[PDB]
Amino acid sequence: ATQRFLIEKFSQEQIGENIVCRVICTTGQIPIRDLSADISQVLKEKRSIKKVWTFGRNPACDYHLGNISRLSNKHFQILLGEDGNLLLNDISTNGTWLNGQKVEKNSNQLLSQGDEITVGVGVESDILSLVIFINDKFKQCLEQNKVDRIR
Repeated sequence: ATQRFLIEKFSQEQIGENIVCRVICTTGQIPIRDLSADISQVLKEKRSIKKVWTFGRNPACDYHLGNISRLSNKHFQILLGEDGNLLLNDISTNGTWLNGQKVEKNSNQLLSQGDEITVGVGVESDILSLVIFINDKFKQCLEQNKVDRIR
């Protein structure tokens, strides 16, 4: 098996190519997505932030939620730039929640392992939650920060 085997890998894509963080909806509303950033860009970018994701009801947003009034076009945004760490920025009209605790809007917070962000607060049954999964593999590359394209 040569050609057929190649097809098998087609469906099963190895995750962890350049993934920064992963977003998983535990409330069962939005499909799981994976946030990623290129190493070269991270090493080259000597600024505070490098790549940031925007989440919300906006089809432009790096993350497409769905159709919840409690959520804004761009409910929340995630930025990556720290020394291997990640930053979560809330950008909702009503606010972004962390494990039941509401954080300061447009504020940067240190990412957490398997953390979770709650949004659409106002109604007990109208709140949506999201889980953040950090890629340990990515941290390894950033922690070492080695170059292999210098000439």
